[PDB]
Amino acid sequence: ADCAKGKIEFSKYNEDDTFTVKVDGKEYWTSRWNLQPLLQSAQLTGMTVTIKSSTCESGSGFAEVQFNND
Amino acid sequence: ADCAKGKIEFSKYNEDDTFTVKVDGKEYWTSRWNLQPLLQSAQLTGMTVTIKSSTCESGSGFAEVQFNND
Amino acid sequence: ADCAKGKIEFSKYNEDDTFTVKVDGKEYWTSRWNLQPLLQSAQLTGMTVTIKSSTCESGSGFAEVQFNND
Amino acid sequence: ADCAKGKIEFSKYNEDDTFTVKVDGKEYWTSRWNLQPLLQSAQLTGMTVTIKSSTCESGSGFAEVQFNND
Amino acid sequence: ADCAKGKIEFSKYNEDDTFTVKVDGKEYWTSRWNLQPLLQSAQLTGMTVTIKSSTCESGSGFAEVQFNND
Amino acid sequence: REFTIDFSTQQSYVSSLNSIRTEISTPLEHISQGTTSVSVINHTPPGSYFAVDIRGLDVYQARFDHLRLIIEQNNLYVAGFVNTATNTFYRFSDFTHISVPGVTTVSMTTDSSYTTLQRVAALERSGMQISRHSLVSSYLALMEFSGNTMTRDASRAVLRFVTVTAEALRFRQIQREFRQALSETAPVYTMTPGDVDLTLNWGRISNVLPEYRGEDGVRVGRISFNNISAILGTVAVILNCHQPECQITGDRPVIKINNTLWESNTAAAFLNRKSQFLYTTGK
Ligand SMILES: Nc1ncnc2[nH]cnc12
Ligand code: NA
Ligand code: NA
Ligand code: NA
Ligand code: NA
Ligand code: NA
Repeated sequence: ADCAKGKIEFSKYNEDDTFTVKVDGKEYWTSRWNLQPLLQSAQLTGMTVTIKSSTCESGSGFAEVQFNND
Repeated sequence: ADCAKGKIEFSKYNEDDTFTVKVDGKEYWTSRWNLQPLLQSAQLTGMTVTIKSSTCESGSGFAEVQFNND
Repeated sequence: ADCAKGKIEFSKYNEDDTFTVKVDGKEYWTSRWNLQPLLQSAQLTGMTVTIKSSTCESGSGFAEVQFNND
Repeated sequence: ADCAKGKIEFSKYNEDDTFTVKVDGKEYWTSRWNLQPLLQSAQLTGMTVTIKSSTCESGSGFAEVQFNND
Repeated sequence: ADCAKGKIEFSKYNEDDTFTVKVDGKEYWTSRWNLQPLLQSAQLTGMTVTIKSSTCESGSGFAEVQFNND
Repeated sequence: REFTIDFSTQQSYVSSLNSIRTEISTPLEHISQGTTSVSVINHTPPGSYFAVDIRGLDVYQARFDHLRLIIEQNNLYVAGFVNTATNTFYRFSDFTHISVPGVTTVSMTTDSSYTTLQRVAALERSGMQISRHSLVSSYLALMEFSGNTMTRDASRAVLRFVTVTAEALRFRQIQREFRQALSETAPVYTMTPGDVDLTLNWGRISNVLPEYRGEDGVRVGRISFNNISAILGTVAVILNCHQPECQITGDRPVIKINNTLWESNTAAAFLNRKSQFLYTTGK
């Protein structure tokens, strides 16, 4: 399901090598390393991302994310 | 065959670590990891991409793609 | 805890495989290669980074850092 | 030999994971993984590159390329 | 030794997979894989890089490099 | 051509800078409001310079009036300074192509770069303080200066004067921040990291702004402008993109991404990473 859709408010590399992004007021983290620079590029460029997951609770994990330009 | 040629309408990192792009109205996915930054970059900079594949079924995989600034 | 917050003044890769960044007048280093492109991209795009560690002090290693466009 | 010097006219990720660039009207492919994003970035910014290889005919492989500021 | 401090005049991906940058009129190569995108990003943005190494003759290798904003 | 930059008051100072800008540059069609714009330096032959007579260090007094800066017109670089009392032009080493008639030219060993100046001055620009009092000190140091090699004090003086003349001409942000030091409360202007970053990106900014067409924002490296008032409030004069240069590499000034005009090189520099997992594991 679409957990959150919006611009990345902040991103954060974590000590366990996971990566967090805050989208539409909620934080989500992914353990997929490949997503780190892709999310950073999206954040830098103001892409609208849609965090997708079977669990949408803020602070939850994700590995599916869509990237849209304006 | 040229499956699709146009701008990337959206890209998406998938739970199975594949990466999907929608081009000229159709979605294609690739399991090649290095195509992830290449496709996101093309999407961000407005490159025309030509998805190529022996078969071009909608929602089909690809591992060949040409990138043009115009 | 938040160790330093600010744009990255310089980054440096050392022969001993540590990557230093200077933020808010203090140097911190990380050997997480995942953080190299993320930090350098933050540096060249002027992102505000917040270095975080269980304990903050000059010259300590870090593996948690938040990235903000401003 | 220096085979082609100029901007990348198009690039292409190939099914065999090699990567092709067209420079000075000739196509060249490389199996050096790292060159993929580097060549694509050169391509999007119009950076002049010099393809170096044992043979310079279109269709030749290369594992050496210089990124110029021309 | 303080080898060079200046902008990257050109960069080159070498056949042995090392990567060379020309700075202050001298060429320096590095086999440090992490440095490739970083050095190209420095070249792309005109960052002043400071290369230090045991030897500074053109053709020397290095691992230490600082990326400056000035 | 000669202009005076009068430091007597904020009004005289800003008026001085505006008059210079008007004469040496032309407003961009798309970044101009009233007579406040981002202007492109008019093309002049290389070697062309204009002189800046420093006045008003002591408010409205014809005192401390023997300092003239020689500014290369195409790039606004201070090529050196003239002590009009001794009729001597101290010229930086990288400006031997700038010839000034009628003065004795002392060709210096020191070049004009900030890397050099900050070293010789033992003064970093980030955090550098400039006040009316230190400009008077700077003036005295330059008038006392002699020789072909910059001293620490002459270098500190040049750093300060370059900031309040050339850098302020280029950036309305520095003009605005610094001018407070000219007020009667005589506060201190402290050059910020942001001010320093702006000055380090002048060429890059110059290459991008001519392409601006009302996009929501502009991103040039570490520099961000979110709207036109931000641009205007920050930049006043840019190089003519037809020492600083307009081009670093490549030939694409910009890329419009999500209605933000990006310096293409900046985008290229964070879009040149390969797959993260492959990057980190391929040690
Ligand atoms: N001497 C100088 N004049 C103007 N801008 C400068 N930037 C660095 N050195 C300078
Ligand atoms: Na979840
Ligand atoms: Na297919
Ligand atoms: Na005036
Ligand atoms: Na004019
Ligand atoms: Na450019």
